[PDB]
Amino acid sequence: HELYLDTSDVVAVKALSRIFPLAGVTTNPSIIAAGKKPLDVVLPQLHEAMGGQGRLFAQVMATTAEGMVNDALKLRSIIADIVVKVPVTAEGLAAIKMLKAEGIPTLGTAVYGAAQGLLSALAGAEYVAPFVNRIDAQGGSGIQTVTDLHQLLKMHAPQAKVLAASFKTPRQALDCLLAGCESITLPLDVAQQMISYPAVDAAVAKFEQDWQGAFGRTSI
Amino acid sequence: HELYLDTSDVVAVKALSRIFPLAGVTTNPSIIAAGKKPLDVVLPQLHEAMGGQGRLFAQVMATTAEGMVNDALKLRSIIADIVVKVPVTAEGLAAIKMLKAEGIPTLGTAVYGAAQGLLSALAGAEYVAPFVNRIDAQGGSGIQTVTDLHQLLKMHAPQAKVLAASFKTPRQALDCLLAGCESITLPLDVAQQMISYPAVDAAVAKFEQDWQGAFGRTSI
Amino acid sequence: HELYLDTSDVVAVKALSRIFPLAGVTTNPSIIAAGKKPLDVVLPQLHEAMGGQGRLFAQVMATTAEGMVNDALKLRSIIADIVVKVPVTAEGLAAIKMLKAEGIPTLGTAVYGAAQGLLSALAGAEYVAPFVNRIDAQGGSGIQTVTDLHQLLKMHAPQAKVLAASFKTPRQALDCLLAGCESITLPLDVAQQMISYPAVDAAVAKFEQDWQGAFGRTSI
Amino acid sequence: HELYLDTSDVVAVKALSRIFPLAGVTTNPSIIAAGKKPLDVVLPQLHEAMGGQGRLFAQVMATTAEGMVNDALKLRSIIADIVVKVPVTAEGLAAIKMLKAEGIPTLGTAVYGAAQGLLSALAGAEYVAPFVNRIDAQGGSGIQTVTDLHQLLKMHAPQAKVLAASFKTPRQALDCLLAGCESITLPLDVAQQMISYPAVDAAVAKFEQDWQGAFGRTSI
Amino acid sequence: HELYLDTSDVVAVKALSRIFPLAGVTTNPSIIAAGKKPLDVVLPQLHEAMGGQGRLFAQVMATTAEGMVNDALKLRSIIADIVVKVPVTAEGLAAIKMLKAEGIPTLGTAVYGAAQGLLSALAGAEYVAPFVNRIDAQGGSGIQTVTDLHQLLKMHAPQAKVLAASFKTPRQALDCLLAGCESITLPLDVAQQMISYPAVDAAVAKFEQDWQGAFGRTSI
Amino acid sequence: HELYLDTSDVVAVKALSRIFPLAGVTTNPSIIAAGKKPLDVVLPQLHEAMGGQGRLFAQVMATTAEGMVNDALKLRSIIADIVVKVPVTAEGLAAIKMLKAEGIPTLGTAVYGAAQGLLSALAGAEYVAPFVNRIDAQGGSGIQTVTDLHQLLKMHAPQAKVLAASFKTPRQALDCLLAGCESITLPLDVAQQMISYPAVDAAVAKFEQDWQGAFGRTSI
Amino acid sequence: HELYLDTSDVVAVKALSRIFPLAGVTTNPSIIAAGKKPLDVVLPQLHEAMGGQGRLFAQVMATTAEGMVNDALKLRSIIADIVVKVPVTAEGLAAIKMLKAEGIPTLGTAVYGAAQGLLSALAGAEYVAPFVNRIDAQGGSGIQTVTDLHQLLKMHAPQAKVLAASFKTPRQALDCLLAGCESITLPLDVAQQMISYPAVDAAVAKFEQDWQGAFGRTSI
Amino acid sequence: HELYLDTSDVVAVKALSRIFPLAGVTTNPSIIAAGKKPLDVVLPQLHEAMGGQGRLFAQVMATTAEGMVNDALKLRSIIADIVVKVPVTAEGLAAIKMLKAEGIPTLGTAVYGAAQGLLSALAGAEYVAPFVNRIDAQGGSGIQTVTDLHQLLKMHAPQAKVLAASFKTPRQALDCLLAGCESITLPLDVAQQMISYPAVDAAVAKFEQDWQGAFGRTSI
Amino acid sequence: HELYLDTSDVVAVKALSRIFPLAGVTTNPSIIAAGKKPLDVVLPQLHEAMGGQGRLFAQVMATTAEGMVNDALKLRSIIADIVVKVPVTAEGLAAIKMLKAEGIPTLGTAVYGAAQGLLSALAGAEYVAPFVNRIDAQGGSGIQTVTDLHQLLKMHAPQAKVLAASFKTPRQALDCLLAGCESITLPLDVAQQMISYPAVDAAVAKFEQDWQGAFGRTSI
Repeated sequence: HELYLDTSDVVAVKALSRIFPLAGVTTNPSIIAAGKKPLDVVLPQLHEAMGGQGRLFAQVMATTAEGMVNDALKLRSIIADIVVKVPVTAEGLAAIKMLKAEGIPTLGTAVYGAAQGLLSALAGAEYVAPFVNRIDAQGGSGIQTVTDLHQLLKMHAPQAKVLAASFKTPRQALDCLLAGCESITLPLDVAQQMISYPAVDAAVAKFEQDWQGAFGRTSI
Repeated sequence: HELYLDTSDVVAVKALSRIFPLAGVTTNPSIIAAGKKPLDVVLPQLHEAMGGQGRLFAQVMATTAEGMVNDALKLRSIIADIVVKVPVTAEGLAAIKMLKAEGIPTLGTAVYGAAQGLLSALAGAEYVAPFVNRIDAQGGSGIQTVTDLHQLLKMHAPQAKVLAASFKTPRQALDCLLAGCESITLPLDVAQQMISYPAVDAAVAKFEQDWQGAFGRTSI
Repeated sequence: HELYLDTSDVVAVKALSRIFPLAGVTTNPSIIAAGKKPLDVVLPQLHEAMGGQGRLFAQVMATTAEGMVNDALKLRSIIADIVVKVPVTAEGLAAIKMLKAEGIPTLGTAVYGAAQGLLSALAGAEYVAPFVNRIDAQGGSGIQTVTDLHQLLKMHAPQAKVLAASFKTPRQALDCLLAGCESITLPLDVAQQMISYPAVDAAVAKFEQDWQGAFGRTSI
Repeated sequence: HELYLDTSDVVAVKALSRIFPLAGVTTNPSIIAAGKKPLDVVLPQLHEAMGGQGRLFAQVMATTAEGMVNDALKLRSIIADIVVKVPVTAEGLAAIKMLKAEGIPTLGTAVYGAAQGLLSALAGAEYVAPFVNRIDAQGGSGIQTVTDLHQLLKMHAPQAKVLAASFKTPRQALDCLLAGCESITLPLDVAQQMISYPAVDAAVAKFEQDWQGAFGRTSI
Repeated sequence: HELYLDTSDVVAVKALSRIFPLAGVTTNPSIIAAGKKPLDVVLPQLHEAMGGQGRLFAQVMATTAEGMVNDALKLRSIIADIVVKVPVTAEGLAAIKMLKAEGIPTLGTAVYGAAQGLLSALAGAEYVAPFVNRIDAQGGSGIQTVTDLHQLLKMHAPQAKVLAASFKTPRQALDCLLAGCESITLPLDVAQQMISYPAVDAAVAKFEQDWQGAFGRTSI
Repeated sequence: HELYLDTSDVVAVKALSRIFPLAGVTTNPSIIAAGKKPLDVVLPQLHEAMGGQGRLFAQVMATTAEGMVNDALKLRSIIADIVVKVPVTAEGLAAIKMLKAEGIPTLGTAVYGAAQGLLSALAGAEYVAPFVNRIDAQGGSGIQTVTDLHQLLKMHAPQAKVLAASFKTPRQALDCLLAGCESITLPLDVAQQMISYPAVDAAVAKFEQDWQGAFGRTSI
Repeated sequence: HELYLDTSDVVAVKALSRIFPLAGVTTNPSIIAAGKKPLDVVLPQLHEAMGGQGRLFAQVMATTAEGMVNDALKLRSIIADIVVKVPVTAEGLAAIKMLKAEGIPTLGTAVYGAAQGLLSALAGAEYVAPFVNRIDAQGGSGIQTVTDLHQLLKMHAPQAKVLAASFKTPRQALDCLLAGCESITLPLDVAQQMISYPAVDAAVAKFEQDWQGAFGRTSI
Repeated sequence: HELYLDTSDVVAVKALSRIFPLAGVTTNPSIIAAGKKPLDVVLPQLHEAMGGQGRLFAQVMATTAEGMVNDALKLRSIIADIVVKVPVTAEGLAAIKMLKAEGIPTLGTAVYGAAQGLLSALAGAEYVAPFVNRIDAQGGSGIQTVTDLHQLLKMHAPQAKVLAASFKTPRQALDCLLAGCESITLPLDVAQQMISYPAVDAAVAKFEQDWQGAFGRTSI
Repeated sequence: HELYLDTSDVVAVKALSRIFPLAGVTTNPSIIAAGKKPLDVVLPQLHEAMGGQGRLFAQVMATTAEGMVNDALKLRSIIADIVVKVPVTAEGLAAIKMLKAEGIPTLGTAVYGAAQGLLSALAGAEYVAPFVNRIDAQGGSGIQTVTDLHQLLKMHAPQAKVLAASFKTPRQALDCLLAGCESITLPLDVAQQMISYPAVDAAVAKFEQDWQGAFGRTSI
């Protein structure tokens, strides 16, 4: 299972990569925009922040298949083995097929339906990223979509993996993991919430109080 | 999984084969009637429009076993590796057995019931095509029939695949895929709907706007 | 239970209203556009065509809540007891509240999610119309949306009825009815398929043949 | 719950009405044909065979709404309180609405799907008769159709009752009763199997033996 | 809920009526035979053993409907308010109808199937008695039969009660009660198991030991 | 719903009756033994500790029905409206029937089975106390037993209430309430656990800091 | 999956063996009796009607295990590789063991319960034949019995196959196939029903019409 | 799957081992005591009765681990390969661990709970015997216990088999077999009921009568 | 499956290692504090207490990753093969990654949630210990958290095992085992309840009573 962070915040990635068992960081155009740094500056920083271990993902911007292949080659010239994120549209699907023939690994992104995502993997995509919370927020069911998509990949494009994305609460992430997703990517707020619990803090305090009361110190 | 288009529209096959990961094209007598081009013109054109790769399917017209065998041989003379569709009637099953002995691959078509379809597989058919929407329209459950047929094939004639057909809405297609169908064929309108979503377009546009507002353009 | 037809086809309505037990006819801007006749012509024609009894529905076009109220009055001056369809947007909801205050019955239309539909009913709408097939086509579940919405109205706004719309197959209509919808509107093709079955025609033929064989005729 | 026999066999009805708690007898054109007696001979005989209590059902033959209404008037001239069975086709539904207005009670017959049956009740029919074994035999699920239909009537047309018909086995009738059918009609063979079981016979014989062993006789 | 003992053991009934909240006693030809006293001796003895309160049941022996009516009268002349058990056969159903007309309450017995039981209720029986263990022993499901029967009575003959019988283990009785049976009749051994439990005895023992330990005494 | 504490600890009753909305206090022979005070001391103390309102329960010790009735009379002379707990054994049932005849309200205790519990209710008991944790601890399902018993009472002895008891953890109590128990009794440790949560304490703390940071104090 | 016909109709077997993918034919004493020809005549004829291929099955008549072993030898002397059918009684099970030791394949028949059926498999039987419609007719559940038996064989005697028998409707056969039966035998009417559907004939007719309208003939 | 008889009746084991496919015989102290013959007489007789094949089981009587090991040695000296039944108590578990080390195969008996059963397997037992009817009779669920226990063995101690025991009805045995029990032991009465059915007898009779009417006799 | 005791009580461990099939002993700060002996004393005592076999666990006390690695080394200097328990907090996850790098096996403890526990396993932990009763006490579901966690490990970090902990009743332990936990640790009170049952004692006592009555003694 591959655990990613969904960020362009370099300091934070360095800090958190000491703590989480990270496979990498994922970026998209809004996340890069919010971080304000260009791709040829931020992607090398992110790579270094994880100590050179850790895969990166980044997204094409062009609107035609040909244009998307060009963006892919420019991303690959910034990070040699980066996975290229292609939105699963008509032109996107065509681009994924072309990038497949070129041997450039892809992720099919902006997935709002299971069938849509299955198509991206049949076209060659190695990862498929449904936008869980966008589906949830727009009256759907992000979790049914992810559940359906994972089943479809496993039955019909078994080499492709679900990389679940777009999260406002850890419950969503938990539900995706229970559906069997082989990869996930968390924004910083959800990831910090996932390792910080008042009940856990109280259990540790209690262990410390009982040790203190019996041996007169909180150390071993 | 083998994704097929259910059509005799050559130009549209050419444009879409660049986008979808097609395994080929299916035709039936109605679909051929609609294109108004005879078999010996349209099938070669369809073969070409997908670069000579991918299977074609086409259906017999005769009513007797022997007549259907003769139709199969006529079809094979036009496209040497074509898969021959045979309606699953009494004479149809007889024909399917005959063609199996001749080494000619068949598909049991016009399947309105799960047992009916299984009989076509036990007789030698390599594909079985239930008419999902016809079953739905006529007061049954297309999806239950498909669910059942896939199970019956996997348990009892495991060399045969379901080729789900007859569709008015992508949901029907999704549900067939969720039920494990190893192949499927889509009319052009349903396929186009399966890759075009307002929510996805709106997501892409948001990615563009954010990139614009940060960097001043929408490329790279 | 109130059964409607979703159409601007006047000849078809008159003919079908002697067959189906209609509560009325629903229209929307696309349906009106396709019939080509303006509102002040078709709406009276449709009212007469169905017997001068039963409800009509028609839709505002304006973008602001104040504009939508104006449209409601324009609709009422053509058909005095007409139900005004209002898309369930922000401005739409403000318009529903104003129209509830004016004593003018509304329907909340262009509903793609269950909570959204519930808001229209809480604002004052008497009917709420989910676009079943649109939701199906766009990768969601129209039936789950309808199921949820009906539950929500019964629990939380029990005076409001679901009016299920947007159908490509009778199965979708069946499932809406099984989920409890107290009204529904069918396009003509789905409606005709709902009363025409090969298996039924064959039953009736057999009854006629058997009667023929025993009494030398086909009449009573 | 109304229990009917589906027969034109007068001798049998008279024998079996002594045993079964019958509400009446249903007929159809095939059942009447098989008995070879015309309607004006057999309906009064059937009415008498069950002691002049309990309802009779018989079916129109005509093809137009107007003809079906005349047929209904003829049947009523023979049996003044008879329920008129109308096939649920387009012209049939038109006939049912007309007979509603004439105050003549109807049953919607030849139902092969749930939506179909419900339309008949919304048109005015008091009973709706799905053909269970016909649905079963033709690849559907007779029980699901009946289960669905009964729900639809309870929710949407609560004045109407399902009258389940067409049985080859008691299990079918059982499942119809469990789905909640407020009436049912049984052919003679299935009805007889419903009251004769080897296990029961063996229990009754055992009682007699034990009795005899203790008291020297099998009476009292 | 009416709780009965299934026995002719007069001494045991006197002892147990003091302990169980009994509605009465059920008998059948095998149980009467096992007790060896004739009906005109045991029945009044059983009646007295319960303080002259509580319903009795006893079974007819004759094989014709007319004969069973006479048995019913003989039993009523021994115990005036006795409920008459009639095996649910063709002649039994006949008898049940005639006894309904006489105003003599009946129970349909030797029920091995749900539909069979419903018929007895539709004919007039106030109680219906499935032979649970008999059904279980002969490769069916006695609890399924009971569950189905109760549902069938509640829907279709709501004045009739299930009186579940034939038990080899308290688990069968529990399941019958959970299924809703409004009455039940236990053999002595199963009834005694229902109120004697090692875990209960150890809980009572424990209470006593704690009381001893604190107060030097086991009385209050 | 009636919530009780299961204890003879007057200090704790006084403290917790201020906090919980108690209907009263339950005692059993082990609970009394552990408090070491005789019944004529502790029962009036407990009564006073809850404000002189709410119900008390105490348990008999005799092993015969007559002895148990005597124990009941003594208890009532100590506390005039006390509910008398009778272990549900053979003699216990007899005693419950007797106490019903005296107009003294009883509770059936030491219930390790659903059917045993039901018998106590049929005999006259107003409360039935299954030993949830004893059943759990001894390899059954206390929750299944409670679930079953509540349903049996509601179907068959609707005047009686389950009073769930014997808990080591709040989850057990929670599940009893979810099963519909109309009353329950908590030992002290579980009751305290049910109102003290680290996560709640953290939320209140956070509310205080936010208030502080904005208004320079933690008071209102 | 082995599909068989349940018949002694030589002519029909010859006709139907051209259509169905048969593994052979089954017979039983009633089927042989109905066709009137003795075993030494009909069995070789049935063998010939299938062109020397496909298994045959026939049944012993003897009361005793030794007698059944003899009958098994007279049968093998008529058809060398015939599978011998043995009713699953006490003596039948004794015989199944003997024939297992002698290397003569058997089928346990007249199975009305799953336990019973399993026993026959453990004793040696390669096939087990539940009588599906007999169980349905007599108030049980033929399908549950079959579902249980298949699971029992796959868990506890994995070399033995269910061969489902006794059908009055295709639905029953279907449900046996869905439960996983590795063999099935159908009476002629059910098998004919399984390949003739009005909806299928109507789909074929429409293919012909569309083809006619476009190309001016119905032939390819 | 290993089928055992639960008995010390030597004559009965001889007759029934001809009929059932027995893997052996189980005994316990109550069963041995009822037969009134000491271990060293009856064990060799049961061995001889099944014909020298067949595993025997017998139970230790001592209260301490050490004594139970001596009892094991004495049993093994009567029957060299006997499997030794040890009650799953504290001292029993200790004995099971000792006997594992000695290479003496054990069965953990008197199991009334799943966890208990598992512990015995983890300690070394090859079989675990839940007391199904005892659990049922004492207000639990024997089948649930067995279902759970089997799952626990297959997950956590896959060498160990469940040997289900204590039956009053065949349904209990059927349900243990459906839950996957790899062995089972039946008392004589329940075993005999499992091969004798009125419905089966009546099927055999009908086959005989049909054969008679066609060929003048009942023999082949 | 690995069964542990959760205790620092050396004498009890010596006595219980003879009964239970223990894989070892788990400690934590509160458990060590309760026993009042320092780590360097009690841990060698516990290791001896189980005859020098079997694994041990103990917990770090430091608040920082660096400190936790140091404690780990102290712990390892006392017992060489000890498994180090680290609480799953931010610093704890960091510590676990470092410890995986040192080749020191770890367990993630104070797990109050499924996703939290999966992170520890992904960081390198070999065991993950949910606090079942703490989650249950604090208003969640301890069983659901374990069920989820085990699924997560089995799908996403399959080298890691659940070691369930924190029990107040045997039911909780049973359910964790049914969810498939590959290891468990029981406090002394719960473990003793798991091997002591009144029902079992009563069944053994009945065995001795029957044995005595037939052979004049309670020994073999």
